[PDB]
Amino acid sequence: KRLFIIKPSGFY
Amino acid sequence: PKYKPSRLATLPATLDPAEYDISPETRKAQAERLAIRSRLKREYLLQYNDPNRLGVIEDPALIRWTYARSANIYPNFRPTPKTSLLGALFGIGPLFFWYYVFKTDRDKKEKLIQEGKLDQTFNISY
Amino acid sequence: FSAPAAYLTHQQKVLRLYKRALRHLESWCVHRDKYRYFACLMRARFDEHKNEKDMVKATQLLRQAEEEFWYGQHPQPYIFPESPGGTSYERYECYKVPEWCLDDWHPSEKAMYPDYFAKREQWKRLRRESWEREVKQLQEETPPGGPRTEALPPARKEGDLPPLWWHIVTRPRERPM
Amino acid sequence: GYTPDEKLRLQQLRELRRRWLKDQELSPREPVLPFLQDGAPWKNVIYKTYRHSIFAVTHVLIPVWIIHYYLKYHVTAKPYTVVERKPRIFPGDTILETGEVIPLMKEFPDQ
Amino acid sequence: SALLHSSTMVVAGVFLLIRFYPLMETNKLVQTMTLCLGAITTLFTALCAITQNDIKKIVAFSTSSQLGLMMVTIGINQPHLAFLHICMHAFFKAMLFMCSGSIIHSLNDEQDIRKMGGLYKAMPFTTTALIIGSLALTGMPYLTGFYSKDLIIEAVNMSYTNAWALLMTLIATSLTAAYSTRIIFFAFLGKPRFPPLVLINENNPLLINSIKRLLIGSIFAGFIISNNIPPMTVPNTTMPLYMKMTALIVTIMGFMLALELNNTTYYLKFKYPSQTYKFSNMLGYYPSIMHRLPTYHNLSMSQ
Amino acid sequence: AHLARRYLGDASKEPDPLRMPTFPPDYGFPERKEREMVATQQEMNDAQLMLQQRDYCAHYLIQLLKCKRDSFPNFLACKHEQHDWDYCEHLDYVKRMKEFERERRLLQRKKRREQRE
Amino acid sequence: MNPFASLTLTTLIILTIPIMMSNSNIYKTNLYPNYVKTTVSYAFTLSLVPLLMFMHTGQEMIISNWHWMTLQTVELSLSFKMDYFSVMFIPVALFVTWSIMEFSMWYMHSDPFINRFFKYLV
Amino acid sequence: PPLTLEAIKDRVLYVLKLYDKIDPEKLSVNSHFMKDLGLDSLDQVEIIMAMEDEFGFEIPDIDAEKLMCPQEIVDYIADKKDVYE
Amino acid sequence: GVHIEPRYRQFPQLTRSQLIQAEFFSATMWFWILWRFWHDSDAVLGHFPYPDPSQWTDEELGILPD
Amino acid sequence: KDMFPGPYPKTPEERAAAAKKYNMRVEDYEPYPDDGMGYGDYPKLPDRSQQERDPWYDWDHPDLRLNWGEPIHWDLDMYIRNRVDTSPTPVSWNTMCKHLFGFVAFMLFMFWVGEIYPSYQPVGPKQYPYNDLYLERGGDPTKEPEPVVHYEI
Amino acid sequence: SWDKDVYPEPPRRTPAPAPQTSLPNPVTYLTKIFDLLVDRPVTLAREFIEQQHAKNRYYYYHREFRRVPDITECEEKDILCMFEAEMQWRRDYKVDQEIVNIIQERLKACQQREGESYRQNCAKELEQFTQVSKAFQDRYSDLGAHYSARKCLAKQKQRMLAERKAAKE
Amino acid sequence: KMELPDYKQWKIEGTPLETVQEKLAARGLRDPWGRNEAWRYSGGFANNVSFVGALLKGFKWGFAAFVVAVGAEYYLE
Amino acid sequence: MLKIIIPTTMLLPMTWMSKHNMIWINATVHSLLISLISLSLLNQLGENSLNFSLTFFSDSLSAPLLVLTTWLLPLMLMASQSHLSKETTTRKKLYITMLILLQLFLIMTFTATELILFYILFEATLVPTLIIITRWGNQTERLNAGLYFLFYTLAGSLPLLVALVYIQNTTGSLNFLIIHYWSHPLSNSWSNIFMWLACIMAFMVKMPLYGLHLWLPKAHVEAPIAGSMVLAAVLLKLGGYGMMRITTILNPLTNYMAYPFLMLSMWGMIMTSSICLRQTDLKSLIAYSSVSHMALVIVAIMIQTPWSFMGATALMIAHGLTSSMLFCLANTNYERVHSRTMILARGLQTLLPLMATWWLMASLTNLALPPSINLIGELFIITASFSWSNITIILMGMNMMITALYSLYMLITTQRGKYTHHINNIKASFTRENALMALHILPLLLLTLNPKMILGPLY
Repeated sequence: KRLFIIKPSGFY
Repeated sequence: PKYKPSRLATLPATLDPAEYDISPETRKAQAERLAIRSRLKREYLLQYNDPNRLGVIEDPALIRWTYARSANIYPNFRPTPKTSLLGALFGIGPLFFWYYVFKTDRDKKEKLIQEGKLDQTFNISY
Repeated sequence: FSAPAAYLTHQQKVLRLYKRALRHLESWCVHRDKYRYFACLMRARFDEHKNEKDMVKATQLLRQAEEEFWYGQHPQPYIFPESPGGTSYERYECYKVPEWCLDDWHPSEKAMYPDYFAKREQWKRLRRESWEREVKQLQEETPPGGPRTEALPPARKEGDLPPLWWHIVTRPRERPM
Repeated sequence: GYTPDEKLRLQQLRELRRRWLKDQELSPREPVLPFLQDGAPWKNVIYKTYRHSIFAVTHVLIPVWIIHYYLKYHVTAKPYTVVERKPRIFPGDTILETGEVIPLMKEFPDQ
Repeated sequence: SALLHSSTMVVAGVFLLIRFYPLMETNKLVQTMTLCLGAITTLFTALCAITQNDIKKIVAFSTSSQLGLMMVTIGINQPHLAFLHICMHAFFKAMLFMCSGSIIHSLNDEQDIRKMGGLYKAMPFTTTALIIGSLALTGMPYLTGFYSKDLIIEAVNMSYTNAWALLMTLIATSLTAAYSTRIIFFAFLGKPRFPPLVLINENNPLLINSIKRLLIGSIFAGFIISNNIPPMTVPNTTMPLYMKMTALIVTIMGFMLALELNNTTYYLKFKYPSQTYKFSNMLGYYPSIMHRLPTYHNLSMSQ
Repeated sequence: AHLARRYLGDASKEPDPLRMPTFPPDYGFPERKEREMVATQQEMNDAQLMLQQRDYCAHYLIQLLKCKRDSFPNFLACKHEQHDWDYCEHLDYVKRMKEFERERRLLQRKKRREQRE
Repeated sequence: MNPFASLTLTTLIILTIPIMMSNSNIYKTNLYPNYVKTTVSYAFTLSLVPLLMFMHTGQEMIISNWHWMTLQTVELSLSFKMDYFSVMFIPVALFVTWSIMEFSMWYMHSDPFINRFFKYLV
Repeated sequence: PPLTLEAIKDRVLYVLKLYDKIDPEKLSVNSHFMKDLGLDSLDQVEIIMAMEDEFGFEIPDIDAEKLMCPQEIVDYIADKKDVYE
Repeated sequence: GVHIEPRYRQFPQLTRSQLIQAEFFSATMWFWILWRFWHDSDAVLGHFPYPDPSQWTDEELGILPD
Repeated sequence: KDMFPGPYPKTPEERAAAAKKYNMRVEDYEPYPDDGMGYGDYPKLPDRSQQERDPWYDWDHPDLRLNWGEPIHWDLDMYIRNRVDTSPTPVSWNTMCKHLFGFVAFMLFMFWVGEIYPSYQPVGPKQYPYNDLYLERGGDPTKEPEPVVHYEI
Repeated sequence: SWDKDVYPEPPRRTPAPAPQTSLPNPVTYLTKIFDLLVDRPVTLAREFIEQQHAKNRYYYYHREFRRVPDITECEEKDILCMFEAEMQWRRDYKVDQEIVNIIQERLKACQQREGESYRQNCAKELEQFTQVSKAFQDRYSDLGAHYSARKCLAKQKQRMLAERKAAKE
Repeated sequence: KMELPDYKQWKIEGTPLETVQEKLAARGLRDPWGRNEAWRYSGGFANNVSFVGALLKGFKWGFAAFVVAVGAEYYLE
Repeated sequence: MLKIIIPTTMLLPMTWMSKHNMIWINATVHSLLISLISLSLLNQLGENSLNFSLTFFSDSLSAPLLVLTTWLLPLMLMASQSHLSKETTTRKKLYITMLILLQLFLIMTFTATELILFYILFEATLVPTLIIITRWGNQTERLNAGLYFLFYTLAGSLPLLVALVYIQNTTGSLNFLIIHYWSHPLSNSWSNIFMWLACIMAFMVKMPLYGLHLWLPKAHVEAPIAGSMVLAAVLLKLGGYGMMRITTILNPLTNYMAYPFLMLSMWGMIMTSSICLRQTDLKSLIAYSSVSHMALVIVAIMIQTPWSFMGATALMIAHGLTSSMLFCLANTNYERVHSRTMILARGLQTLLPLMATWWLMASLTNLALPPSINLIGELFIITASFSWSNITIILMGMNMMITALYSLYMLITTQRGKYTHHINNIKASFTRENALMALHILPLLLLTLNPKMILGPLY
C-alpha cells in the first residue's frame, strides 16, 4: 500500500 | 554481597530503602508531586493541542535555568574565603605553573644554544 | 503508553520484579529448555510467598529478592531491538517528520498529492470544530484544584472527540521511510 | 486494569488513529509534474552494450586520456616530478649501454 | 562497520607505522612500546570478545585483537608481515561482518546471539562463508590467515622479544578461536531461539555475489599474494617443531575448550556470574569508569 | 629452556645473547677460516637488496629475484631457487646456534678452569 | 613505467567521478548506487594493471603533480607515493569496497537516503 | 509482510492456545484472564512476557498490567505496530 | 518479489542454488587445504631438521680439552 | 519578573515562595548551600542523569526525557543522555575501579618483568659481510672501518 | 628542457627483458593496449595544440636587476640607499631560499631513485644539502618575523666578532 | 496469508522440554509453556549438526575432489 | 587606494537617495562591485609594499583584510534585510549608512601609512559599532554590552595614543615605512617596558585576550546579526593587524615581555574552549570559540617567528569567514525560534536539510578539517610554538581536541536528535539565507586552493 510520506518541503 | 552507590553510580530504586516506605505522609507527598506534574502537563497539553497556537510554547523553567546559569551568577556571588581561595588557585595558579615550566624549558634551550650543544643541523625553518 | 500512577502497590512491585527476574534468567539461560526448567523453579519461589500476608514480612521479603536480583543481575541482559537500550532503538526517529510541515509545502508539492491534502484539510476542520468542546469538557471534569492525575477523560457525548486528541491521533508512523 | 473511562478513551483514540493511518495512503495516482531530453535520444537507444561502454568510456577513457596528457605538462615540463625507483639490476644485460656481469658460485650439494 | 571499521579505517594507524618503518627500525624504545601495547590490546579485546552477546560487538573486538597483533608484529620489527596481515584481515573480516549483517537482516534486527539459533541449515551459504572466514581468522592452514598470522606468531616466538608480550600474543591466539567458537555455536549451531514468523531468506543475488567474491578471496588470495610479492623478510627456516606448530596447537586448544564450555552451557545448571566474567563482560569496566569520571570532572570544572 | 638455565639457573655459565660473542674466536679453536661472500657490494646495490636481506646467503636470493622477474607471469617457477636460499639460511642459523653453544660450553669450561685453580 | 603513473593516478581520479556527478540527476535517480558500484569495480580493474607491472618488475614511483605552496624553504606539493604498500593495498581496498557496496545495496535497500549512503562510502 | 489485525489476533490466540493453563475450548477473544480464566497475577505477567517475546516488542509494565482481555492485547499490539487493517 | 513465502513456526524454504553454492564453496575450501598440504606440507610441518647441542662435539664446536 | 531566580532564601517564607516559583513542593525544594558561589535560590535537584529517568514514561521532551514546566537541573547539559551518565551499574563503583586499575597495573608490572627476562632463541648474533655493511649503512668511505671478520663454525 | 646540471639525473640503466617462461607476460599486452588506445590519441591532440602554439609564437623575457650598494655601504639615515639595499637583500634572500629548495629536490629525487640503496647512494646529495643548510641557517636564522638587511648585517658582525675572539684564543 | 499451522501438533514429546517436564514433575511442578517452545525443538529445526561436524562441511566432496585430482596428476605425469 | 575608498563613500548618497523599494538592492549591487574592485589589491609585490600614496599603502597583510571587509559588507546587508524589514525607511537607510561608514573606516585603517592615522580610524570604528549594538539590539542587555565594549576598547586605546605621540616626538615620524627602516632596539628600562605595555595592551583588548575578553560575549550575543558579523570578522582582526605592525618597534623587549601574555593566551584557549563545552547560549558559544581562535593568533604574534606570522594571517582570514557564517546560521535559527537557548531547538536536520549541511561544513571549518585554511593557519602556529618550546604541543593539541568536541556538540545539539514538538513555526529556508551561507563557505574553500594569497607578507 503506497502511503504518503510526511517530509519537509524540498522545493525551496 | 551488596551494592555500594557512588556519585557516578547512584543507588537503584529497587535497592533504595525509601522506595519501600508505605507510610501515609509519604503517600500524600507522592500524591502532591503527581498533582503538580499533572497540572503542568495539562497546561502544556492545552497549549500544545491548541489548533490556533502557531509558535513556540515558552517554558518558564528553561528561562529560569538559563537566567540562573548566567545572569544570576554575579548577583548572588559573595567574596567568601572559599570563593576567593578557589578563584585565586584556579585563576593565577595554572598561569604561574605554565610560566615556570615554559621559562625553564626556554632557558635550558638557550643555555644549550649558547654552549652550542643544541643540535640545529637542519633547523632552518622556525 | 498509559497514564502513570502516584505510586506502585506492593503487589505491582513484586510483579515487576517477577518479569525482570525471568528476563534476566532467560538472558542467563541461552538455551530455551534450560530457561523453562529454571523459570518454574523461580516461579515456585514466588508461589512459596504468595500466601504471605504480613505486609511488613512481605516488604522484608521484597527487599531481599531485589538484593538477590542485583547480585544475580545479568551484566549484559537481552533487550528487545526496538526497546529502550536496544540496538534499533530510536533508529527511525529521524525519518519521523511532524505533519505540520506538510502545510509548508509549495503549491507544486501539494499538487503532487491532491487527494491526500484534500483529506488532510478535512482532518484540520475536525480538530478546530471539536477543540472548544474539548477544553470545555476538561474544565467540567477537572477537580477543583486542577487535575491530580494525568489521566484524561473520554468523549462523554456523541459528536465530541476525546480532549487533546490531535497529536496522539496524527502522530508519526513507526516506520515512515 | 484499564478504568472504564480510560478504556473508552483508548477505543475512541484507536478509531481516530486508524482513520488517520488510512488517510495516510497514497491516492491511485500521484500526479507527476511533466522528457524532451529523454525523447528520441532515450526512445529505444541500445540498452546493453552501448550503455555499458559509454559508462566505461566516460569514466575511464576520458579520465585516462586527460591524465596521460597531463603527464605531458607535468613530468616532461618540471624536473623531479615523477621520480621512478631505479630498476633493480640482477646480473644480466642492460639496454642503453648493454654490458653484463656475473658473480662466482659455491658448491651445489642438492636441490 | 564492515568497510571502515573492519578493513580500511582501522588499519590506518598500522599503515602509518608501516610507512615509517625505515625510521622506526632505527629507534628501539618505540619498537618495544608498540610490542607491549599491541600485546595488551590483543589480550584485553579478545578476553572481552569472549563474553559479548552482540555478534557485531564480537566481530569488532576481533578486529581490535587483529590490529593489536599487527602492532606486535611491528614490535618484532616485521613491517611487511604486518602489511600482509592487513590485507588478509581486510579479506576475511569484512566477509565475517557481511555474514553478521545478513544474519541481522534475516532475523529482523536481531543482533543478540542469545536469540539467534539453528542458523546452520537455515542459511547454508552465509554459514559456509562464516565457517571459512572464522577458520581463516584462526589461521587455518593454507588460507589467508595461514599466510600472515602463522608467520607472525613464528616471528614473535623466534625473536628477542619481551617475554610477557609473547605470552599475551599466544594466549590471545586461543581466545581468537574461543570467540569464533562463540559466534559459531551460539548462532549457527544449536536449536532455533529466534522469534516465530520465520522470514529467513538469503536468496538475493547481490548478497550472494558479494559474499562469494570475498569467499574466493579468503580462500586463495593469501596464496596468490604471498607467492607473488617479492621476498622482503628473511624466514626462520630452522625452528623447534613445537614452536613451529604452536599456532595450530594453541588454536586447537582454544577451539576445544570453547566448545567444551559451550556444551556445558547445555547442562541444566544455572550458576551466578563470576567476578572474572563480570570483568570481561563489562569490557574490563573501562567504558564505565573511564567514560564517567573524566567527562564529569571536565564538564563540572568547565561550568 | 636455555632461558630457564639463565634466568633460574646458572646465568654465569649460560651465554648472554647480547654479550655473545665474548671468548676470542682464536681461543679454543686452533684455526678458523673466515666466511666467504659470494656476491659483491656493487652487486647487492644493483639488485637493491634490503640491508636486512644482504646476508651471507645474498647470492641465492639474488638468483631467486632474477628467476622470479624472468618467470613472471608464472610465479611458481622458482621453487628450487627458493629452496637453495632457505637451505643456506638454514645453515647460517645452524652456525649461529653453534656459536651460542660454543660460548655455552666455553663458559662452563671457564668455570672448570676456576675449579682447577 | 609511463602506464604505471597514468593508471595509478587514474584510479583515484575515477573514484572522484561519482562525487562530481552527485550534483546531477543521477544522484536523484535510483541508479546512483549502481553507478557507484560499477565505478568502483572499474577502478579496481584499472588498479590491477599497476599491480601487474609492479609484480613483473617492481616499479615504484612518486608523482608530485601539483605544487600547493612554497613556504620559504619548505615546498608543499600534492605527491602520490606509489610503492609496494600503496600499489598493493589500493586493489585490496577497492575489491573489499566493491563487495561492501553490493552488500549495502541489499542491506540498505529500504534506507531513504541510500544514495547519500553510497556517496558517503565513496 | 505487514501484520494484519486478524493475523495479530490469530497469533495472540495461538500463544494462548499453547498455554496449557488456558483451556482452548473456552478460549475466546473476550476471555478475561483474571475473570473468565483462572490466571493469577503471575500468570498475567507470564502471558505478557510470552506475547512480547512472540511479537518481539517489549510491552511496558504500566501497559502490560492493564492488558487482560485478549482483544485488548491484540489492539495494543496493533497500535504499537501502527496496524489499521 | 515474493519468491520465498514466510513461514510461522517451520524451517524456511531453501532454494537449490543456495545449497549447491554453499556446499560447493565449502568443498572448494577443503579441497584447497588438502591440495596445498599434499603439494607442500613443510609450511605446516617443517623443511629442515632442528640441530641439537649434543650433536656437536667440543672439538667440532672448537672447545679445547679442559 | 518575579518568575526569575533570586537570592538565597533566608526566611521560610522566602523558601516557600521560591518553591512555588519553581513549581516544586515546599518540602522537596532545597536551595544550594549559601557558599557565595552565585547559585542563589535555584533548586538543588538530585544529581541523576536523564538516562536514569523512566524511558517508558511519556516525556514532553522525549530525547531529553523532560516535561514542560518541570524544574530543570542546574547541570542538565552535563547530565544529558549524550553526556555523563550516573545510572546504577551492576558492580559497585569501588569494585569496578579496583578491578580496572589492578588489571592495568598488573599488566604493566608483568611487562616490566618480561623486559627484565626477555624471550630469545639459543643462537648467536647474525653476521653480515663487508664489515657489517659499514659502507652500506651510511659509513664514511674515507675512514676505513675497524675490521669485522666472521669465521666459519 | 631544464638544466640537467641543476637537476642531475643519473643515466638510466634498464635491464633487457629475458623471458624464461612460455606464459605471455600480461604487462606487455596491457602496455600495448594502453599505448594504442591512450598514448596515440593523446599524442595526436598534443601535436594539434603544438601546431596551434607554433602559429602564435611569442616570447617572454626574464627581468634582470643590476647590483645595488649593500646596506654596509649606506649612510645612517639615507632612506633612499637603505630602501635600495633592503630590496636587494630581500631579492637575494628569495634566491637563497630557492637554491635551498633546488638542493632539497635533488635530495628527495635521490632518496626515491636509489631505492633500498638510498643510504649509500645519496651521500653527495646529503652533503650538499647539509652545506646549503648550514650556510642558509648561519646567514638567515633567528632574525625574527621583522627581518631586515640591517639584522643580517648585525648577525654577521656578531659572528665576525666571535670568530675574532676564537682566533685570538 | 501465512497459514498458521495447527496448535495441537506442538508437543513436548521427545523434545528436551519433556525431559525438563519430567524433572519438574519429580519436583512436583509442571512446565506451563512446553507447547509454546515445541516448534524450536520440532521440525527440521530439531536436527542440528555438532561443531566438528559443521566445520567438516563439504569435506567429503572436497576429499573426493582431492583424491581425484591427485590421481589425475599421476595419470598425466 | 581611492579606487576603493571613493566608491565606498559614494555608497552613502546612493543609499540615502535610493527608493525605499531599492535600498537593499542598490547597496548589495554596488558593495559586490566594490569587493570586485578590491580584488585587484591582492596582486602584491614580492618585497615592496604597494605604496599607493603618502597616506595609503597595502601589503600582503593588509590586502586580504581589505578584500575581507569589502566582501563582508554585502553579506551583512543580506543578513540585515530580514529583521530590519518592519523598520521605517529612514532608520533602514541609517543602518545601511552605519555599515558603510564602518567599512570605509576599516578600509582606511588597513591602508593608513601613518600610525596615528591608523589609531584615529581604528578608534573611530567604535562609534558605528556602538550605535549598531545599542540601537538595533533586541535584548535589554545591549546597553550594558555596548558600554563594556566601548570602555574596554578606550581604556586600552588611550595609553596607546599617549605612547604613539611620544614615539612621534622622539623618532620624528610614525609612518610605517620610516618606522621600519629606522628601527632602533628598545632597552629593558621601566620606561621602555611601560611603552611596550601601552603599545600592546590596546590590541590585546581588541582581539579578546583571556582576562580582557569579558566584553566579547556580551557584545556578540546582544548585537544584531550584522554587528556580530563585523565584530567577529574584522573588528577582532584589527587588534592582530595593529599588533603585527607595532611589534616592529617593540623589539627585543618583546622577548622578555611576551611570557605573561603568552601564558595567558596559551591557557586561555583551553579555558575558553572548555567554557564553550558547557554553554547554554548558541551565540555565546560562538563568541567563546572566537576567543580561543584569536588567542591562537595572539600567541603567534607574540612569538614573532615568520611561520607564526604567516599562520596568524591565514587564521585571521579563516576565522573571520567561519565566525561570520556561524553567527548567520545561529541568527536564522534564532529568527525562527525567537530564542538563543541551544537546547530549545533540536533535530533541525530533519526539518531543514540544506541549512544542516551548511552547519556541518561550518563546524568542520571551525574544527580545522584539512586542508582548510583554518587548519593551515593553526598548524603553522602550532609548528612555530613547537619551535619556541616543545611543551606547547600539549596545550595546542588539547585545544584542538576541545574545539572539535564543542563544534560537533553544537552540531549534534542543534542539527540532530528528536525534533522539538511544540515548535511549529520552522518554515523552509529562504533563498537569501542559503545564499548567505554559500557566499560564506565557497570563498573559503576556494581560498584553500591558493593559500599563498592569505599567507601574509612573510610567505
